[PDB]
Amino acid sequence: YENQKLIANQFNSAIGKIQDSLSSTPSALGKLQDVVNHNAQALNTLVKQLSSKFGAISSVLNDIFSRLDPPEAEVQIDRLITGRLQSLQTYVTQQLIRAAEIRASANLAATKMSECVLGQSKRVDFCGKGYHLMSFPQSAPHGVVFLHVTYVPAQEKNFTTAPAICHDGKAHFPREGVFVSNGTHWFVTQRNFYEPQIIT
Amino acid sequence: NFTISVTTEILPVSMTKTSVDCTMYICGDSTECSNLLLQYGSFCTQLKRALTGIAVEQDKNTQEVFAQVKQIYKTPPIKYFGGFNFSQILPDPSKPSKRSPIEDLLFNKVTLLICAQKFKGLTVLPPLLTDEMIAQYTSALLAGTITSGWTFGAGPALQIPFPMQMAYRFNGIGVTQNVLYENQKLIANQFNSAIGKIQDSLSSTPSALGKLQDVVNHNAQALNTLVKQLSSKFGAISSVLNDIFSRLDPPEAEVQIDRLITGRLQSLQTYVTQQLIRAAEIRASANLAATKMSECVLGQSKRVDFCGKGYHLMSFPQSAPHGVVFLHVT
Amino acid sequence: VGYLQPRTFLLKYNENGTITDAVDCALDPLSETKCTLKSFTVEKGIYQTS
Amino acid sequence: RDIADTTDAVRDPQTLEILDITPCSFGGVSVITPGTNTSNQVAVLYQGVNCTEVPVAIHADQLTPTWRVYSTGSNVFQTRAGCLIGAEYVNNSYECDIPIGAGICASYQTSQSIIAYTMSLGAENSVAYSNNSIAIPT
Ligand SMILES: *[C@@H]1O[C@H](CO)[C@@H](O[C@@H]2O[C@H](CO)[C@@H](O[C@@H]3O[C@H](CO)[C@@H](O)[C@H](O)[C@@H]3O)[C@H](O)[C@H]2NC(C)=O)[C@H](O)[C@H]1NC(C)=O
Ligand SMILES: *[C@@H]1O[C@H](CO)[C@@H](O[C@@H]2O[C@H](CO)[C@@H](O)[C@H](O)[C@H]2NC(C)=O)[C@H](O)[C@H]1NC(C)=O
Ligand SMILES: *[C@@H]1O[C@H](CO)[C@@H](O[C@@H]2O[C@H](CO)[C@@H](O)[C@H](O)[C@H]2NC(C)=O)[C@H](O)[C@H]1NC(C)=O
Ligand SMILES: *[C@@H]1O[C@H](CO)[C@@H](O[C@@H]2O[C@H](CO)[C@@H](O)[C@H](O)[C@H]2NC(C)=O)[C@H](O)[C@H]1NC(C)=O
Ligand SMILES: *[C@@H]1O[C@H](CO)[C@@H](O[C@@H]2O[C@H](CO)[C@@H](O)[C@H](O)[C@H]2NC(C)=O)[C@H](O)[C@H]1NC(C)=O
Ligand SMILES: *[C@@H]1O[C@H](CO)[C@@H](O)[C@H](O)[C@H]1NC(C)=O
Ligand SMILES: *[C@@H]1O[C@H](CO)[C@@H](O)[C@H](O)[C@H]1NC(C)=O
Ligand SMILES: *[C@@H]1O[C@H](CO)[C@@H](O)[C@H](O)[C@H]1NC(C)=O
Ligand SMILES: *[C@@H]1O[C@H](CO)[C@@H](O)[C@H](O)[C@H]1NC(C)=O
Ligand SMILES: *[C@@H]1O[C@H](CO)[C@@H](O)[C@H](O)[C@H]1NC(C)=O
Repeated sequence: YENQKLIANQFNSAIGKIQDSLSSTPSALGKLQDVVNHNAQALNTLVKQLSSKFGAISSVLNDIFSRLDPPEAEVQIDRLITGRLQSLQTYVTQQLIRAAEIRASANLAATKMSECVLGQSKRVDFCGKGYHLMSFPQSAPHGVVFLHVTYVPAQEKNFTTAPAICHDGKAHFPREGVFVSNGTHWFVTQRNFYEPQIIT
Repeated sequence: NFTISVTTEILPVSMTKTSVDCTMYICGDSTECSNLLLQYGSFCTQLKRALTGIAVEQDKNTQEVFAQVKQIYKTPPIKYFGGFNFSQILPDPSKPSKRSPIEDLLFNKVTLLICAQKFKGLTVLPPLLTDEMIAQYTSALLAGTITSGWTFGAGPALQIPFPMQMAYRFNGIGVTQNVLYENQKLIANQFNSAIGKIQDSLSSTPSALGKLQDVVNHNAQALNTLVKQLSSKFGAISSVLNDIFSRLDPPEAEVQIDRLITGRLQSLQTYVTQQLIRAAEIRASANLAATKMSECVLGQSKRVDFCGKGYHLMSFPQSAPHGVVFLHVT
Repeated sequence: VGYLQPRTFLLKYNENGTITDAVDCALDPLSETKCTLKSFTVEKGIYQTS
Repeated sequence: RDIADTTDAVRDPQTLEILDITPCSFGGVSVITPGTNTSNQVAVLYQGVNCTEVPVAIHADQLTPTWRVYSTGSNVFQTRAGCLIGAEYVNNSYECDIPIGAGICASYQTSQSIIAYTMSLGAENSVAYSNNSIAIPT
């Protein structure tokens, strides 16, 4: 509250830098780009695999009945009906592999929306570098994009600390904080921010 | 009262990369096959692409687990951390390999001519991060979690005395910080006694590293049965290709080796498909080890029985062959 | 006068079907990298070839 | 024979001296290129071969690659993944740009040429640890 004008100004500059960050580097959406590229380049080989002879005399079955007879066609078409058969099984098996990799990533993104977005996460480095504050989801083609608003300490100052102090012949431990000294006097302060307080 | 227990936990991170080429495995040293092998199309580009992807991501698994800090910290020369003895996990500079006394056991209890007897078109690529820089990353993690605590994982490293970092680890448990100071001589003595048993129990049970022993056993044995099918006849006359052409006519051989060119190709397709199963298990375990490193090491976890059985205080990573070993202090 | 031999090429067609450019697949490693990548522009990185 | 049951040791029919059979040297060829939008010079890595076995074959009609002038190229450098031909080894370390293997990462530096170097993991820092000193952000 004593720093809200600074914090709100600091947040607006950070969220404006996101649009410049994504629009610059091309590898920004590569997570989603290789998802659609792997699907397209697996369909392309599946289409091109029927253009191969598979050890037969031709790649089309209508030609191998006009220029070749019926009894041995069965063995000629069997060499081509199993080449496209194994090519379709190869395509399906790689699709189950990719679906398991996607579902393991969609289960993570459902966990990210449940924890980073619907609450404040105490799991460090789960929802971005630094102490988590809140997250904002954004939609994307075949994916989701988060905006992890975090809290990064800066401008650290060295200090001299003590575990406890003894005043009336008995030890005194801080309740919520740490004893520090600026060289002359002793103060109690928060662990993650510097506000000196009189030892009370 | 209480006791402080150190429990080890071993997780695979990456497996051995490999690469199979198209023609030399199937019909190498045979120019009469390579024109006939073109009659399949995407038979082997797909296999090469899949194995290269299994390999590219084997370097991403090691990068996302160990390389989590942009700054390589180093330990101070003064090795008095509050009476706690950290000699077993900080690196030993007297050894030529800058590894801890515990990492030296782990790099001796895992075994791989074995990789070089598979030279039939099979090439085992080396990892991008070599062995002496993975342990450099682990030393950078240990030099931060002792001097700075959890503060290096969330911003600038902010130094703190270790007897006091453990008071904040005690405050997360549910006990106040006065129990750590009134008993630090006992706590520091109990921690070093518990960390001494890790050096003995790791070299006692043989199957302690069975988690990393079978990730290299499964990859080497599947490599072994891959080259064991080059002697497979597949219903032909001879398993050797050149004796088929010389001792049999040109028309019959092309169809005769057509079942030797797809029987041996389906043996290669079975190996690639089995690698995609095994890479997914490792990638599911590398993301688990990255979660352990980002939460148990870079902070204090409130998750029950995640970073060790008990109330988790703070953990240490240790490098390992094709994996990582965590030392959970509970 | 020049001699033809069996060579593999990559031909770039325009929208009107004319051969606007071509690249050999056996001249130098950059050309065979373009030939095995099926692109006249190659991004920065490592690529496995024959 | 061996574990894989391959013929790897024979005895000559004349005299009783023994001979060892190791197969002919083979390996993949990997190029180390920047973008073609950037300069068109490349570097070539021969994967997993001894590098004294490549420059014997600087001739015509002798290998699966057809180029001859590139084998007499820049300075070779035996890494742990074969030798890299076309890029020079540079002592100081930077961050990885194009990964090669066993710590070697090539990049395009300054005239301009492709150089190879060992990876730099990060900036070296020493935390000022003391048993009575703490650091608190302001
Ligand atoms: C460590 O922190 C303490 C607390 O702020 C510092 O003590 C304070 O020092 C300033 C000037 O150095 C004092 O301000 C002036 O003091 C004179 C004394 O006669 C007074 O007449 C003025 O009106 C003005 O207040 C301040 O009073 C003093 N605080 C207390 C409680 O006495 C100390 O200097 C710091 N040490 C460092 C930075 O090394
Ligand atoms: C507090 O500041 C720094 C740490 O933030 C302490 O160490 C100095 O900074 C670097 C850290 O290694 C060294 O290169 C300097 O030489 C250090 N300075 C000295 C004088 O040793 C610094 O010592 C601390 N100062 C005080 C007054 O506590
Ligand atoms: C908590 O348990 C520890 C472990 O037994 C106790 O430490 C021992 O205490 C006895 C007597 O108090 C000594 O004779 C032993 O030498 C101590 N063990 C070690 C390893 O030094 C400790 O006293 C217990 N705490 C309380 C409050 O009883
Ligand atoms: C930390 O533990 C190590 C391991 O026990 C200690 O090294 C031993 O030190 C004693 C006495 O100096 C020797 O008798 C042993 O032979 C040492 N063992 C080894 C393996 O070197 C070390 O002294 C301990 N350090 C502290 C500060 O407690
Ligand atoms: C036949 O085999 C014999 C030995 O089995 C060979 O005899 C040796 O030949 C070498 C050189 O030719 C001599 O240095 C040895 O002293 C010979 N040994 C004996 C026991 O005679 C012989 O070379 C082979 N070939 C022919 C054509 O005889
Ligand atoms: C292709 O044909 C269209 C139709 O006339 C023309 O506008 C265009 O310039 C042509 N492109 C060429 C010749 O490159
Ligand atoms: C090509 O390089 C120039 C600078 O040399 C750069 O401005 C441009 O964006 C690059 N284009 C692509 C497609 O990489
Ligand atoms: C490569 O060849 C050199 C010289 O012949 C030799 O010293 C070196 O040991 C060889 N390396 C391997 C791995 O065989
Ligand atoms: C580069 O390093 C090598 C060995 O690491 C050394 O022999 C050589 O003198 C170094 N060159 C320079 C200019 O430092
Ligand atoms: C810090 O450790 C050194 C060496 O063990 C010791 O001389 C010094 O008194 C210690 N500082 C405090 C405040 O106890």
